[PDB]
Amino acid sequence: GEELFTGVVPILVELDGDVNGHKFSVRGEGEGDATNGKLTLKFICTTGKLPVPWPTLVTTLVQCFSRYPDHMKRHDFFKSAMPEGYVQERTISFKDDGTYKTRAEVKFEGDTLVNRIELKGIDFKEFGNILGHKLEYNFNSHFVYITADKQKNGIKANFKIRHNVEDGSVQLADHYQQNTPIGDGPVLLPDNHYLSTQSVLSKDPNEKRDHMVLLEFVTAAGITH
Repeated sequence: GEELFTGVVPILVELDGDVNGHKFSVRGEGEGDATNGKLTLKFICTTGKLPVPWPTLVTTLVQCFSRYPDHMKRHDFFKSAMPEGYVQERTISFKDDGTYKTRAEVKFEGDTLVNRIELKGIDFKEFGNILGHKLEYNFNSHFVYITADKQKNGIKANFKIRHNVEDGSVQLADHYQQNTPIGDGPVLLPDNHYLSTQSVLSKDPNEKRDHMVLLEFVTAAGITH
């Protein structure tokens, strides 16, 4: 299960979204390096301009690439559900604004880890921070708290994402998350821990499509050796 992740692994991310009727698609490729907890990905909006700001899609656009330290390896649900993978479901509530609901299947197809997502955003204020494009092009650092969901043979997670707003203020996105194994084989259910996540966003200066270049670093912690 973890063996699938010892080297560099090609990644494919595919998102279809509908926000307040804006229909759009994102495709991203790149590679993950679970050993160092590192992703590098380029994302393209294939339907034209992205109708929401890129930072809001970041948590939706593969936590199996988290680097778990040796002494925590028994708490890695993500890798253990591999290669048949897992389903990852989120409700994301933007403070004083709309909601994303997301459903993704994360699994291997051949040598490639694939994150396939449908996204539905409703109730967004036009001229709010999201449909208004008022979020800075960057991303902050967070703790993702994970807990075992024994009855669904999976895990749950809560966290608040803080999005920098161009006027200096911060927009909250309350994330609720459930992951559930695809396939009836055995998986690892973790003691309570967290993932520490850090992300850098940039642009390709030769890319003319609307896009995001993403670097991510994640390590699991919160369980004392």
